[PDB]
Amino acid sequence: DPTQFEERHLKFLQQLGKGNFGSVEMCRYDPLQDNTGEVVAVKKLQHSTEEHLRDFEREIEILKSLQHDNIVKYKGVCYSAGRRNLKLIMEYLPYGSLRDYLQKHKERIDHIKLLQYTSQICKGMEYLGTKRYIHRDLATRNILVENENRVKIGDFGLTKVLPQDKEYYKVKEPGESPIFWYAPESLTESKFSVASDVWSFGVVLYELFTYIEKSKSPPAEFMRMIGNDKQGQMIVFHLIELLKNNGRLPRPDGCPDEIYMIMTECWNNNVNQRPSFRDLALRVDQIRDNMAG
Ligand SMILES: N#CCC1(n2cc(-c3ncnc4[nH]ccc34)cn2)CN(C2CCN(C(=O)c3ccnc(C(F)(F)F)c3F)CC2)C1
Repeated sequence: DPTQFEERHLKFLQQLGKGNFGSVEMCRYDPLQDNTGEVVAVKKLQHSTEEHLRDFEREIEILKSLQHDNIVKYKGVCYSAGRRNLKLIMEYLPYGSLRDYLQKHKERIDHIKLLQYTSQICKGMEYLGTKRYIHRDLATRNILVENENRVKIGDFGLTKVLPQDKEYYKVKEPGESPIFWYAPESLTESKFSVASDVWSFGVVLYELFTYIEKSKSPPAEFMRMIGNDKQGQMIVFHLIELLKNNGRLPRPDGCPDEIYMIMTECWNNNVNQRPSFRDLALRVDQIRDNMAG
C-alpha cells in the first residue's frame, strides 16, 4: 500500500544507525500535521544499486511475513522520491541495539536478565526456522532492546530463504561478511543453515556475558589469538585453521560453566550435532526455572 506511509507525512526525529549499505532513522508519522503521530524506525539503503534494491525488496517481504514478540514489528513501506524509491517502516524500539545497551546500561543488567534475553533471542530464531529463513547475521548489534524486559531481532538484511529441497543456502555473491560470527562451513564452503545460525547464536551468548568489554569482543579476542599483526586474507586463513582444530573464544569473566557449555555445544564443527533453537530455549528456560523462587 503506497498510501499507508506517504513521504510528506514522515518527519525526521533522529539518526539511529548507518553502515556502508543501509541506514535507520527515527521518524514521526504525522498525517494530521498536529504535532502528534506514532514514532517509527525507517530503514533505507545506502549506495543503492539495482541488485541491492532487489535484495531490499526481498528483505521487506521477509520482515512482513514475520509476526513474533521477539521480532521487530513490520509496519509498512514508504515509496518515496515520488514512488521511485523504497523505504522500510518498522516499530521504534527505544533502547537501541543490545550491543550498545549492554555497554550503556550495565546498571540494570544481571545474569537473570542475560538469560531472559538469551531465551527471547532463541524463540525469535525458532520462529524464523519455521519459515525456513536463515538469518546469517545474528549478533548483539542486530538485536534491539524494547525495554529492560524484552529484546527483538532487529535487522534481516542478510536473511535468506532455504531452497525447497535443501537444508542449506550456498551464497554465491558474498559481500560484507561478519567472519568472526561465521560457522566454519560458512567460511570454507559459503554454506548457511539453521545450524550456522546456531553457531552464530553461540557467539551472541558469548557477547552477552562479556558485557561487551571492548577488549573481549569476538573480533578483538580472535585477533589476539590469530595475531594482531596479521592483515588481509591471512586473517581468514588463520581463523579457519583455528576453528577447524577446536580453537574457541574463551569463557568470559564471571560466566557460569553451564552457560559456557551451551556456547561450546553451539560451536560444534559437526553441523548436525549442534543443538536446535528449540533445545536451547528449553534448556535456558529450565535453568531460569530451576532457580529458587
Ligand atoms: N538491529 C540492528 C542494527 C541497525 N539498527 C537498527 C536500529 C533501530 N533502532 C530502533 N528501533 C528500530 N526498529 C527497527 C530498527 C530499529 C538502530 N540501528 C544498524 N543496521 C543498519 C545500518 C547498518 N547496516 C548496513 O550497512 C548493511 C550491510 C549489508 N547489507 C545491508 C542491506 F541493505 F542489504 F540490508 C545493510 F543495510 C545494517 C542496517 C540496523
